[PDB]
Amino acid sequence: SKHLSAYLDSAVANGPELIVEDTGLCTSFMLLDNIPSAHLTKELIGFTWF
Amino acid sequence: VDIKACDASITYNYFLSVICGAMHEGFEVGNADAAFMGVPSTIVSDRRSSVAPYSRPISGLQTMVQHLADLYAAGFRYSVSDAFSSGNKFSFPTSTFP
Amino acid sequence: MITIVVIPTAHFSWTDTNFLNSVDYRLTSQPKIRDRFAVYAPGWLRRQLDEFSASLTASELLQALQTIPIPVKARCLLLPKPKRFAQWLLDVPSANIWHIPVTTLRATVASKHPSSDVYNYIPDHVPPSAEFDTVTRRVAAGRDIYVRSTKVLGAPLCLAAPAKYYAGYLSTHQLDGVYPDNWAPDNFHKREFCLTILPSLLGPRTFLLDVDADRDASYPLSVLWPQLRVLALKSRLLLPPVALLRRVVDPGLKPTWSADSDAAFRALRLSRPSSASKPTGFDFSALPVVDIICLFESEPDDHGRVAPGTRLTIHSVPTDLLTSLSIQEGVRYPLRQESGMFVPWVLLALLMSDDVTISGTRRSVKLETAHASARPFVHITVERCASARVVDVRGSPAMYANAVCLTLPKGSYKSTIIDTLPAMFSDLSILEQAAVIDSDALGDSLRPSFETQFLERLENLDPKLLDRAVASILSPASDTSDDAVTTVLDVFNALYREVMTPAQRSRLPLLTQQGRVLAFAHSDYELLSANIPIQVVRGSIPIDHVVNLLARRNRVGGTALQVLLDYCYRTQASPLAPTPAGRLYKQLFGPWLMVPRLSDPLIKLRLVASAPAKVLRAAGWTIDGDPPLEVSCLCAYVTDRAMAAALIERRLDSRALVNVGGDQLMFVEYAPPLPLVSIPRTFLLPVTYVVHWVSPQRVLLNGGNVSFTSGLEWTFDD
Repeated sequence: SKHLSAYLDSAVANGPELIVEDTGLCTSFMLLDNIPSAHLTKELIGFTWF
Repeated sequence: VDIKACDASITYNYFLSVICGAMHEGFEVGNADAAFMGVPSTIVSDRRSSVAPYSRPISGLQTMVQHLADLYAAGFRYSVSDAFSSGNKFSFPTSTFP
Repeated sequence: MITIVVIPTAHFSWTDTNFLNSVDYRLTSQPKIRDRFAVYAPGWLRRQLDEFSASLTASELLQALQTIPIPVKARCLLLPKPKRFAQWLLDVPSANIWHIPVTTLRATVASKHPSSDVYNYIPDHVPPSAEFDTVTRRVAAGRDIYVRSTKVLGAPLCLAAPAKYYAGYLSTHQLDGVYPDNWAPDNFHKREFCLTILPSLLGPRTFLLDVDADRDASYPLSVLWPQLRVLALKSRLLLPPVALLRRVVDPGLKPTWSADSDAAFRALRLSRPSSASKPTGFDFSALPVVDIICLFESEPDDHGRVAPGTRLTIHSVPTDLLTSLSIQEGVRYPLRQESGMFVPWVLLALLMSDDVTISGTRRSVKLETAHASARPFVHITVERCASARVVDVRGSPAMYANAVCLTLPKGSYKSTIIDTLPAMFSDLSILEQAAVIDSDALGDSLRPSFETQFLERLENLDPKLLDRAVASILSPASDTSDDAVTTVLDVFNALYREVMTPAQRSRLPLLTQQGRVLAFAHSDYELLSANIPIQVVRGSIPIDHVVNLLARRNRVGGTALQVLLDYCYRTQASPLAPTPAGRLYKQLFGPWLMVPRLSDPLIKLRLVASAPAKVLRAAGWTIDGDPPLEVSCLCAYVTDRAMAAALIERRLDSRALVNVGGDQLMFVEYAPPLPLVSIPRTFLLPVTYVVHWVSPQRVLLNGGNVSFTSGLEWTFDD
């Protein structure tokens, strides 16, 4: 606020950065592992498969 | 009326800084690329905007101011070599205008 | 042959063996890489640009240069004045390749006013009534050009005829300047890539290199940077430096087809196996630095998960600092110490850096390093080196070997760099703590300390006024709040002017006239008001000091006097653009950090100044032996004894005004100030140094105080 800025001729001589291209996956949401599964080794063997 | 010591009272911390800024801003109206007295235009970083800093050219006049302000802020560095005294030359800086 | 046009950055190293290194030193790591590049960028063109810089606008200059082919095959052939020039076509008749009549030639020899006729009708003759572009247009033709002036641009300029005609028509230095062009040509080779400082039409096979740093302000073509950048931007032609390392060029980061996980990319692995027995056993003026992107993270949640965190960019941290500390990429180091402060090495990285910004945008941030922020960071990981280049250090922030004063706001971490860093080595002489001057020294000198006296005066005011002042200073929106703060400022100014100035002025030799002094101050005014001939550098650190000093509780004031003093000093400081303090630190400590990387031992030096025994005895000193005494003013280090001896024959034009009291407090003064750039860049100096007798056993009794003058002479020692 109150950042009064004067118009400058050279300042506007930059042009916006229009060309931005992505080769990754067009997504914005992620699946997560919020609570990890337990590693059973003595009892309940086989109920989990990593 | 008369200033008590105008030479000793003109200084950078109050006076010259204001003048340097005004002159540098006052020269903005003009071709950014126009050498003056053999001093070419140069690129300087503008940091007025914390969100959008950048660098832009400035005319030779402004380049002169850039150095001139630097010199004034550094203060004049005199070297005394009085002959009446004996073997006592030295140098010390001061803000006193020439 | 793809071409990359290059514009040098702020402190681009020019005298480097290879221009290539200053671009990005990673390109030199592998033979398989360095063989893919040509450079061009000839010196003769460099000199021409240096001259014409003051006479052409950016648009004109770009318009003129852009058409020139890569290897300039043409030459500018200067013609001598007609009276001189005409004789050439008869000294060798076959040299009259235009076949100007003999009658006209000797008519010119006879005339009091030899006309331009000898030039007239000679094809491609350029009269002084010509313009820059006229030359450039002919340059595209590749054939040599005949000119009548030295101020020309685009092609190497050499004499057409032997020097005898131009002599008298021109003078020695002028006659000298054309010698490399007289035998100018050298070949240019068809590798995969060729860098160039010469601009060109940006296109499918020409690219603009983007380094993400400010240009060299002194470099004459930096003015072209905006126009070039925007044209490249609008067509997606910028190249980040990392792209050069890939086998095939593409503008981008994290490409699909490449993981960019290779030893070539890792800039931290700086290696120097090769050698050439060259005089630069080391060039301690060239310093490799890196820009790095680091990820910061806080404590994990109750189930071991962790927040996404934030990544910041640190600019131009010297690489040897990281290497010597065995820092490695992709390792999540702990960030916080036992007491919650930062681990020392991180602080060093911040201190010696130039700037810290958010990784993506270009917003600079001052990092906090205390208990202020919630969910504070506890882990740090360096991810990749955005850039890695060598930079020239010689005499950049500071100019004189005598001393230099750095101004920093109160609460900076100067203690860390001056104590922990040399202590982290403690094996090679870096400095003497007796020579560094803490900014608080003079304030501690008064019998009641300056802080105590200020406190004692201050309490006389009403507490509410003080309370209002402190709150206003903290609250950023509290504009001025004149009453409360101004009253305090008056007390501060009145006291400081009254007591501090004479006390400061009474320590003049202590600040400057020692061996080599490094000093700190809270404001340049502290020195200017006392007339102390020492260069002052207005530094700044990329960390929030206000919060930092808010954590220091064991002081005379209850953390409130500190902020008051901080504001007073900042108010007292002169308004000017301050520089990053890291640059000064790089100039001082940088070269030392490269010592462990060296392969061969060092060699000590000094420039002892003599002292006649007559004045010493006349001053009541008891001294054995007739030979004049000598005193070491400053020690230096090299490693190639051969060239070092070869460079020791210079006679410095700077006298020394030695002064010493009976208490053996010894002082030195150079009547012509000794500039750092005068030191050959193969040398190496300690950060601070203390003058001392080379052989204290020579003296047997200190008489009265002594002063004398002598010359200076670099010499070996054993």
